[PDB]
Amino acid sequence: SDFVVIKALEDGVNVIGLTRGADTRFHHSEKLDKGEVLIAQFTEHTSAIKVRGKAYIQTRHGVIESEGK
Amino acid sequence: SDFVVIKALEDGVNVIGLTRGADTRFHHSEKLDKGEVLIAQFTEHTSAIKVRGKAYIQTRHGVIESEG
Amino acid sequence: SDFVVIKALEDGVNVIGLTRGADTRFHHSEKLDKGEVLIAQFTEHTSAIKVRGKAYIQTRHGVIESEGK
Amino acid sequence: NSDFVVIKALEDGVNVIGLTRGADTRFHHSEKLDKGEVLIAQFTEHTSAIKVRGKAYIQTRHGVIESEGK
Amino acid sequence: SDFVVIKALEDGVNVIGLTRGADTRFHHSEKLDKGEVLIAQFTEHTSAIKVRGKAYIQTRHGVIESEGK
Amino acid sequence: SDFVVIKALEDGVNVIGLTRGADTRFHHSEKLDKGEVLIAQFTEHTSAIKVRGKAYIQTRHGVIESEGK
Amino acid sequence: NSDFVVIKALEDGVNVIGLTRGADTRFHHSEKLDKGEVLIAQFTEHTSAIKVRGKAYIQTRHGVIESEG
Amino acid sequence: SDFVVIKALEDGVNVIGLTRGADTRFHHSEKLDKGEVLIAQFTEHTSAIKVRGKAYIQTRHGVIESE
Amino acid sequence: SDFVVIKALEDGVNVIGLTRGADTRFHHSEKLDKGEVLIAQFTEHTSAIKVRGKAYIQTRHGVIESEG
Amino acid sequence: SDFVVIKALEDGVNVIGLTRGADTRFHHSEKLDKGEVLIAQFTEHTSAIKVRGKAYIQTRHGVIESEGK
Amino acid sequence: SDFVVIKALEDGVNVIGLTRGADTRFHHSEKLDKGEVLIAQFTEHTSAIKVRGKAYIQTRHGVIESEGK
Ligand SMILES: N[C@@H](Cc1c[nH]c2ccccc12)C(=O)O
Ligand SMILES: N[C@@H](Cc1c[nH]c2ccccc12)C(=O)O
Ligand SMILES: N[C@@H](Cc1c[nH]c2ccccc12)C(=O)O
Ligand SMILES: N[C@@H](Cc1c[nH]c2ccccc12)C(=O)O
Ligand SMILES: N[C@@H](Cc1c[nH]c2ccccc12)C(=O)O
Ligand SMILES: N[C@@H](Cc1c[nH]c2ccccc12)C(=O)O
Ligand SMILES: N[C@@H](Cc1c[nH]c2ccccc12)C(=O)O
Ligand SMILES: N[C@@H](Cc1c[nH]c2ccccc12)C(=O)O
Ligand SMILES: N[C@@H](Cc1c[nH]c2ccccc12)C(=O)O
Ligand SMILES: N[C@@H](Cc1c[nH]c2ccccc12)C(=O)O
Ligand SMILES: N[C@@H](Cc1c[nH]c2ccccc12)C(=O)O
Ligand SMILES: N[C@@H](Cc1c[nH]c2ccccc12)C(=O)O
Repeated sequence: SDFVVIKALEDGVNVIGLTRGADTRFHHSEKLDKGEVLIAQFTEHTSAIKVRGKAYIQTRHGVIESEGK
Repeated sequence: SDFVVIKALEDGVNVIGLTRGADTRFHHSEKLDKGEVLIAQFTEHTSAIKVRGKAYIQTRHGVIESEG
Repeated sequence: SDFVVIKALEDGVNVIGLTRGADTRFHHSEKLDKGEVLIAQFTEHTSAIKVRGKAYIQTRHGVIESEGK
Repeated sequence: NSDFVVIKALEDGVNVIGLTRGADTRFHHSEKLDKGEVLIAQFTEHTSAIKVRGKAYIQTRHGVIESEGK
Repeated sequence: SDFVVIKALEDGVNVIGLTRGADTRFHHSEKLDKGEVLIAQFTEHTSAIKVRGKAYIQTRHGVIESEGK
Repeated sequence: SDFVVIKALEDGVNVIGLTRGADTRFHHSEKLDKGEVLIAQFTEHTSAIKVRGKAYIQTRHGVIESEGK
Repeated sequence: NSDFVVIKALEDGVNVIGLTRGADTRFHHSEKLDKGEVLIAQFTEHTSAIKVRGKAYIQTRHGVIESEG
Repeated sequence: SDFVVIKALEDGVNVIGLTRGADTRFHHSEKLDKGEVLIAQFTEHTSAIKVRGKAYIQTRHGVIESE
Repeated sequence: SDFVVIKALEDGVNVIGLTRGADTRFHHSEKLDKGEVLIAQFTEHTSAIKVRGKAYIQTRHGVIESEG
Repeated sequence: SDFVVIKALEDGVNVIGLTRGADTRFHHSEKLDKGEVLIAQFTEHTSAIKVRGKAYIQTRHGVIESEGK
Repeated sequence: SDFVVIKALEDGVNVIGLTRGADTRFHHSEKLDKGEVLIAQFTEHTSAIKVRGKAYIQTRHGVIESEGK
């Protein structure tokens, strides 16, 4: 299954997993401090990921940067 | 399944999931504020995605921008 | 399954689903206003899509533009 | 899933015709397009060949081709 | 399955379906007039396709042109 | 399944299908006259194809040309 | 046949953390790398996201990324 | 399944099919005269192909010529 | 399944297999002397590989070098 | 499965098939004379192939040449 | 499965198969003299291959060369 790379460019970046299925809510929030890298798959439980905070993001479609709050 | 990357370029962008199946209605609207990124798949429940508001969007077919 | 990206270049664009199966009819018309984007799959229920109105469209085969009357 | 064709009508009354899959061949559906309208259509359980009549711009996995009307 | 694109470059082009199976014969002859485009798959019933008449043909292997007479 | 494109460069080109299975014999010869095009698959019944006569041939491995005597 | 990440520690004490697959998300394992060591780790039935903490050079299918201490 | 293209550059080229399985023998030899093309798959019955005689051959790996 | 190529650039390189499953520990350490090459898959038993010592490594993602 | 192309550059080249399974022995040696070409698959019975003698070899990984004793 | 090409650049090269499974031991050592080429798969019985001696090696990842003691 696909995965997303997220590198925190500041402290407190929040990588939020949203529930697969008929209902949509977050099920997990993973906090990243500056410089930490999370490599996360889509899964049986996670069908959408949201990033809040300043982060450098790689996906199969190229690079994208989130900008915090 | 494929996924779409949506970066909100203003506050209040809405990423709306349309229901898979014989009926078509909005089942969920994810609101993004300026700068937030959402990476969303097509799924058993979502067969079409609508973006309303200013956003930078990446799919397998390239980049496209919605305008509010 | 494949998908189409449609960006409305004017108000009142219609993205119309045609029914899969021995019967062919419109089962849904999604109305888009200027600047809105719709990313739509082929599915069990939809085996052809028709765009009416001015829109920028991306498929696996590249870009194409529909023009309104 | 299956391949699809993009058809952009370059004049009014373009006619996209779906031919029956199976041992017999006849049209089962005719979808008329006005100028500027786009139809994106798959091959399916019911449609194993597609004919285009009228002036249109067509994209497939093999590239671009243009039909020209009678 | 794969498919062939055939554009008739004169009237009365024949796109002919040969039967899949232990026996080989024509099961259908589609007649195309000048300018008409046919996009045709290999199928359960059709394992070979013959083009007679002047036509521009695209397959996965590139372009080829039939010539009538 | 793969397919071969064959364009007859003279009259009476023969595209011959050889039987899939423990035995190897000709099961069908398709005659092409100059300018006709045959697009033929490998199948449940056909596991090798022989061309005799002058013809332009395209496969996944590129172009080749048969020559008659 | 899953995807994998390559992690080369650029300083002592780098942590490569596996997060559990499923409805529950927690760290299940932390592999400590010292400077110069390389770990090549797959996504698995038990690991659906990987966090890197500490200075490291990382390779995925999406290209290179660096974690910062 | 993959296939090989063989164009005979002289008369009497032999394309030979070797048996798949625990045993290896020739089950079929197809004779090609000059200019004839044979496009042949690997199969349930044929797991190796031998070309004897001068021929132009194309595979997924490129061109090669027998002598 | 993917595989890694490891060429020992000094004696005593260790290519270590980590156990697939809920639990994680090293189950094997293959020792390589200078100039030897090991080509190793991921497998039912091995879901992560650690290289310790100076080595030239090739994967589907390109080259990387471990250092002593 | 994949296959290897072997062209003998001298007489008496040997293409040897090693047995798939817990045991490893030669089960078949195909002798090639100069100029002959053998296109051989990996199979249920053959999991490794050894070439002895001067030959030009093509695989999916490129060209290699074996050199006679 | 993937395979490795090994060309011995000196006499006495050893291509060693390591056992697939919870235990890891050498099950077979194929000895190659100078110029011989071995093309070997990963298999049900072999999940890791070791090359000892001077040899030119091709894999899907490119060329690598082993150097003898
Ligand atoms: N629960 C929703 C989550 C989701 C995925 N993609 C989306 C796109 C838009 C809105 C919601 C979603 C689903 O699995 O379908
Ligand atoms: N319920 C529809 C939603 C949809 C997907 N793609 C479409 C294209 C046009 C109209 C509606 C749709 C379906 O699953 O088929
Ligand atoms: N109901 C038709 C719809 C359709 C798909 N592609 C077409 C092409 C031409 C005409 C109709 C169609 C079917 O599923 O086959
Ligand atoms: N009924 C025919 C339609 C068709 C598909 N491709 C063709 C090519 C030639 C002629 C007819 C066909 C079939 O399903 O086989
Ligand atoms: N009935 C034959 C038709 C055919 C397909 N490919 C061919 C090549 C040569 C001759 C005939 C054929 C078959 O299905 O096998
Ligand atoms: N009956 C043979 C036909 C064949 C296919 N490829 C070949 C190569 C050589 C000789 C014969 C063949 C088979 O199905 O296996
Ligand atoms: N337990 C979560 C772990 C996870 C994977 N990707 C994520 C993205 C965001 C948050 C959590 C996750 C799951 O398997 O789905
Ligand atoms: N009967 C042998 C034929 C064979 C295929 N590839 C080979 C390579 C070497 C020697 C023999 C073979 C097999 O199916 O395995
Ligand atoms: N036992 C773990 C080993 C592992 C694989 N990838 C990892 C990433 C991080 C930590 C541990 C691992 C597993 O199979 O899931
Ligand atoms: N019988 C061994 C043959 C083999 C394949 N690849 C190898 C690599 C090294 C040594 C032996 C082999 C196997 O099937 O596993
Ligand atoms: N018996 C081990 C062999 C192995 C494959 N890859 C490895 C990497 C490291 C150590 C051992 C291995 C296995 O099948 O898993
Ligand atoms: N010999 C090893 C690995 C092993 C072999 N057979 C096993 C069966 C089950 C668990 C582990 C093993 C050990 O005892 O750990």
